[PDB]
Amino acid sequence: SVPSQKTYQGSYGFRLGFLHSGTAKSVTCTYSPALNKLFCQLAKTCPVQLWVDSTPPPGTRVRAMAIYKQSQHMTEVVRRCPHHERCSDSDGLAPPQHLIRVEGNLRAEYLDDRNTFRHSVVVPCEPPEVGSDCTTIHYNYMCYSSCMGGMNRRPILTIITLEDSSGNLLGRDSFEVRVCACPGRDRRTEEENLR
Ligand SMILES: [Zn+2]
Repeated sequence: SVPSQKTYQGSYGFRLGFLHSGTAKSVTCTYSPALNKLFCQLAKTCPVQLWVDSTPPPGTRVRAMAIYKQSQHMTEVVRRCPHHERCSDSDGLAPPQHLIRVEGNLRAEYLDDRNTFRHSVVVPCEPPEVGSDCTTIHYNYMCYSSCMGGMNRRPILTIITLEDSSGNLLGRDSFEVRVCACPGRDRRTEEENLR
């Protein structure tokens, strides 16, 4: 009924990494370590790094799924709102109902779970380019946290799972996400509230 969100590095020492983009009002995507929360604009590139201590087997994949953060909403499938699922902004691969898309990866697969009805996007786990120490996936969130009839101001978490070729768990990490008009200002505000 509810996907696990327990951090698990697993045998390969799997964990996420985020850039340090700052909080200028112009920033389009910014991550707060103190809040473990990514703030981003609608449909803008969200670079998420994948780090491992050892190389996982050929066929390993990386899946992203969103769930509501509040327990009383956790059984509800996170999906795009009645407006955005109908705006015909398809990239040719992602179903119009899916909140999370992967940018620039023709091998991305989108799943509508036949039992839970939850949405997810999965890609092959690739090694870093020569000269790099990690691999980066570029995600896009396709609705604002405030969209009526959809997330409707409810906070969500994105769960990233490292899986084997059968879909079995190898590792897991997660972070809260707020899709908003001014990520820099909102990150500053929430960090101040926390302080
Ligand atoms: Zn929307």
